[PDB]
Amino acid sequence: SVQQISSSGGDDQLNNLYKYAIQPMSVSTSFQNVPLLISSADGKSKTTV
Amino acid sequence: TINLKIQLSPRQSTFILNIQSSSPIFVESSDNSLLSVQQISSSGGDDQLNNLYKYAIQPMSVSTSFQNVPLLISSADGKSKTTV
Amino acid sequence: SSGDPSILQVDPITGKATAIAAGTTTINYIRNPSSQTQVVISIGRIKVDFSDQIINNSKKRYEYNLKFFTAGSDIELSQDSTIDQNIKGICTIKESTFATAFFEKVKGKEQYRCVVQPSGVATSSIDKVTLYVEVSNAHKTYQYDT
Amino acid sequence: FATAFFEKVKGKEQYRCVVQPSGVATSSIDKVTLYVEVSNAHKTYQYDTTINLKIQLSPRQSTFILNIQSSSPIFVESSDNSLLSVQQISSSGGDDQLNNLYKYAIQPMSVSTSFQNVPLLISSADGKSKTTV
Repeated sequence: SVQQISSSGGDDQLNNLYKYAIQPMSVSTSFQNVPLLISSADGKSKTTV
Repeated sequence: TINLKIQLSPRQSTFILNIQSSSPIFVESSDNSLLSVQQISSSGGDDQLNNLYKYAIQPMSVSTSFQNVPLLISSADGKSKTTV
Repeated sequence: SSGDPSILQVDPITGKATAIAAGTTTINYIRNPSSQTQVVISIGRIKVDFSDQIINNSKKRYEYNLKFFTAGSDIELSQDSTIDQNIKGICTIKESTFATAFFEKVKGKEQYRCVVQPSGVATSSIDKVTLYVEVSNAHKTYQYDT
Repeated sequence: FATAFFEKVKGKEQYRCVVQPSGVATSSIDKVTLYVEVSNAHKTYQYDTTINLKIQLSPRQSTFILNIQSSSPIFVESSDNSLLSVQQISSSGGDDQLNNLYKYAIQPMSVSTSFQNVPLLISSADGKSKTTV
């Protein structure tokens, strides 16, 4: 599970700081090395976590 | 004793740059004949408690379209420098 | 000796040879037991290797490894310590002032690289950080780029 | 393209320029202007003058692309047009042209006839610079 966190404090927004919560979709199923993806909105710059 | 991108248009001719810092921030245009830059005075104390510096950014004439003119930004320390 | 001194001139004593022309020839050991090696002279490709580097910090150097290949056959050149491939080159950034670059030979090898160093933090006015690389021989009798 | 120096011939009132080149002359050198000053040992006068002076192909790789860089036009030929095809690649992208980079496709004239060490020729349009591949 992946969700964007809404920065309701303006101080976070002035830092240009995007935030995402990252979770297991069930607490009954252990897993390893699943790739989270990250991309810029022009489709160019990318990273895998 | 001594002390030691943005876009604008004919529908949106002003932008507001917000910047957070625990120390004073200078903001400049490299060209003050195509561009206008002014600090906004935060008359509400709520803005001041957020350490939030504010600058209005404008075209110097509505007859002269331009592109990619560098706004400069820097701390009073002189090293935390940025370009927009 | 050389089988063709106009393709490949050699010192009869200290074995040092210089690649003069593109072609194929031999170097021969005249003393008994006598011997030979064929030699072939050809750059026609560059590869840059990224090695998982992305330009996210101005207080880092981004150091990108070069590999060089023949004309027509795309065979990588011998990275051996009895050779100097005599490769000069120029690395720069194009379209963007966000970084500078240079060309570097890894001291004590036939291994070569680009080094890139940023000027600031990326504004959303930057479309690309276009790397450019030339390579040439010591005399510039040719150039090749990417 | 060259360096020069002044020399007095050891044991005579005979004097010379000696010139020594740095490289091969490119098609970008109209002249090699020699300059000569002479004076007495005290320089109570000076007087001077200026005077002019491999590729491999296979059933998995039947085309090679030869790139060549030059500030002047380049002819490229096979010594044998019955074993080999040679064609200039037209650079329809603009960025290619700014690099002075000539491109030639190089191919076997048939996929039924193996061959070895056929000389491709390369020359500058002034006929001075030549190379063989």
